[PDB]
Amino acid sequence: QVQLVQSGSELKKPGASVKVSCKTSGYTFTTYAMNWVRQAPGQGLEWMGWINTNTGNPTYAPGFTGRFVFSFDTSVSTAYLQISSLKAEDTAVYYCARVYSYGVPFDYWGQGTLVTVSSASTKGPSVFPLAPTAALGCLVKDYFPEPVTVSWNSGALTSGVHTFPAVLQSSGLYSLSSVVTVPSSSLGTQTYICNVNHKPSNTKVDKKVEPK
Amino acid sequence: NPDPNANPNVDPN
Amino acid sequence: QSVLTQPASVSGSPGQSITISCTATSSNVGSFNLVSWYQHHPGKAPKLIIHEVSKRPSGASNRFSGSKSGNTASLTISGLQAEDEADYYCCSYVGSDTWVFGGGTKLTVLGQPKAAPSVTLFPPSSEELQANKATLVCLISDFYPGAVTVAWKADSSPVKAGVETTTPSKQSNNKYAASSYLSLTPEQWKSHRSYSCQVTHEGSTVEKTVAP
Repeated sequence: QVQLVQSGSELKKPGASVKVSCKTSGYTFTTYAMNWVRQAPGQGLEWMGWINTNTGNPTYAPGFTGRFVFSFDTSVSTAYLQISSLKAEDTAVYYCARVYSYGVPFDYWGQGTLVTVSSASTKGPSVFPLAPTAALGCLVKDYFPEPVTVSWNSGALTSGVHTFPAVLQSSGLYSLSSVVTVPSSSLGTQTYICNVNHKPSNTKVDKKVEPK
Repeated sequence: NPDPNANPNVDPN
Repeated sequence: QSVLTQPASVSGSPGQSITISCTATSSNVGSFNLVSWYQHHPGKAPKLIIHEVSKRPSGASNRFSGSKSGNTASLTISGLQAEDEADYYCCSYVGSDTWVFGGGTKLTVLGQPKAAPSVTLFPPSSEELQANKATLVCLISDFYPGAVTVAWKADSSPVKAGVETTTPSKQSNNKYAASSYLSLTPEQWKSHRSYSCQVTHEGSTVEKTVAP
């Protein structure tokens, strides 16, 4: 079984470096070229280049010249992608992909490595109530980085819940909302609490949402 | 173009 | 400005067949017989489904076929199914051991009736106002297809400043949802007679208003 397994997600500051790995198994590593492909948010795949695993020579596409390095280590059948002078617009998923032949390129793909570049620093959320079949929710404001998970009444309230994905503001910080639809007659009897969890900041918030 | 059965991952000398 | 031109989007209803074109804009494709296609589901590695214009690898269903007429390569999917909803990319060798991807095509499978959005608008919470901040939260849910635009109004004038809007994302029930935020100072919030959130969907509009 041919397998390309990439390293995990990265979070970097502008001006920093990053090195992504692509470990292979299930074929003779030096028989086939290793290619790299980038997908920025809301964009297509872009071929970045390849490295010749017989000779070691790398070939870079225009636009990936200057600060990108393809390499490999034959003792562990792993290829690498190094990027310097990182900037926000380098935020993308980076894939390795094998080329079997001119007729059969990119037959096997790594699962991708997300590299996020942001100038923002870790910050826990400010949770505010969205007071109220009535709808009520919680506003999870100005946090970084992702992810935030939200539950209601410690998970005892599931039907009619939707946690929206977050917006990335100009400040680099994330915000999201969670809303639940409940019967009007329940207000003033049932207590409603959103449980916000922001692991990256070791923060949890239980915010009671009551009528006003 | 090249032979589709050929392999690009070769030494060019 | 890829050298391979694909339509941005195509749609079809379950059971139909659809065609995605891929026209080469330059002679660097040469004989244009090294053309491959990839299916890309979110969160997953791209999958090779056609190579050498028309050859189908083992693993790709026989519902996927590739063809070429002149400098336009075409992917045809027969008996469209819900799980075909994905991004599709054509790809060509472009000489000197380099490759290029087309811009990609988003294939939507219309296996669901159209539904106008439900909109709930929340004013700034008391707590947030007491923290000298103010956020309008416009939550949009249960709409299909998954495309909306949002506009804000302070009384009657439009407001682009301070607006952050998410891209639509699938709900649990399979319909789409999105959110929009308008950031204001407590002064601005109390400065106007009302604020409104205007959601446009398939050419029609639903507007919610809140008042301090």
